[PDB]
Amino acid sequence: SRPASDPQVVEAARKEGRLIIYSSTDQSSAQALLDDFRKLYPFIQIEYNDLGTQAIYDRFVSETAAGASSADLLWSSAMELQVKLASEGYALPYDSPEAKNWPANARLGNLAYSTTLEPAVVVYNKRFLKPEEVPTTREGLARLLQEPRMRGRVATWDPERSAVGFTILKADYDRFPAFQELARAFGKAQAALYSSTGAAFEKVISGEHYLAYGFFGSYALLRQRTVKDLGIAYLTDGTVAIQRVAFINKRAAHPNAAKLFLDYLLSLRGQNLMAYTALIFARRETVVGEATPQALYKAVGGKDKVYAIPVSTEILKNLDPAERMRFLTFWRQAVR
Ligand SMILES: [Cl-]
Ligand SMILES: [Cl-]
Repeated sequence: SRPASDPQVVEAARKEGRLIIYSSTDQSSAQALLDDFRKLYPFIQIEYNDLGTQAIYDRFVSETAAGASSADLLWSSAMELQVKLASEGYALPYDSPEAKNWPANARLGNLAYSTTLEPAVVVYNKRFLKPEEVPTTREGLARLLQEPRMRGRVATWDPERSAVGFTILKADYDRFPAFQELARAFGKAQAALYSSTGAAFEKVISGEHYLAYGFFGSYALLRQRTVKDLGIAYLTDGTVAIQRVAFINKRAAHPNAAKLFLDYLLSLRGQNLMAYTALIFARRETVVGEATPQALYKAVGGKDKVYAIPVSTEILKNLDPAERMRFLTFWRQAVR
């Protein structure tokens, strides 16, 4: 199909000829979307900057303050940082014609948009834990992590080095009382903390760890295609879902190419390519593939077991110094 971008926006984007992206989306997961968008619009050269969530924020703020060349479009899983920027004058207002039935809590008016509904899952190495050994609750994982064999065998986020690690563990702490028991079991099991999914997965795949808690189901699905021993367990007591936020740089040199790429990401075409080929868990329900809301809800035991973090100015509460203090004081003491 063809994203419903205005023909004037397509022509203005052809005159630009170039799109600069700053994204936290691993290029391995983004590549089929970049390739399909280039098929749709062969007259746009894409520069894809695969970067950490905190680095995207710091670099965009710096380059903007210097009056320097920056990104046309920012795409990041660190929801609070994206909502902060889009609510402080960094976002180009644009009403996507592909976002007409987005819920109000999946967009910041016309400033920024949900592009995904991506669960925080458990991944494990089947050579070391069989599917039957891997509990699907915070209470059951706390019990497994009491076992001597699990000491040194757990990976999770470092929320002090990954801004999305903070997004995901902060939401878990806020919504699930059992997260506290689980965090103390991270301490008991001497959990190693990582600033990226890839660094935690590498250790699970080698067997250095048996289990990783809280990383993107999107990355796990795609890694499974080439790594037979990767298992995925979905939490049935409650699953945190992030929504990768996209917004256009207010000072983009190529605003129209950015509009085309945003509309593509939100379109049936982009969302189906996410669900079927990229194996990024799509935001849209009307999709076919393995990485769908329907597949997520079936695995966790209903939509009511998913807490989707909203794309809302309300989530900036998580950046309040007292709220960061409460979470990080509890966290640091539990996991050491
Ligand atoms: Cl790391
Ligand atoms: Cl939702």
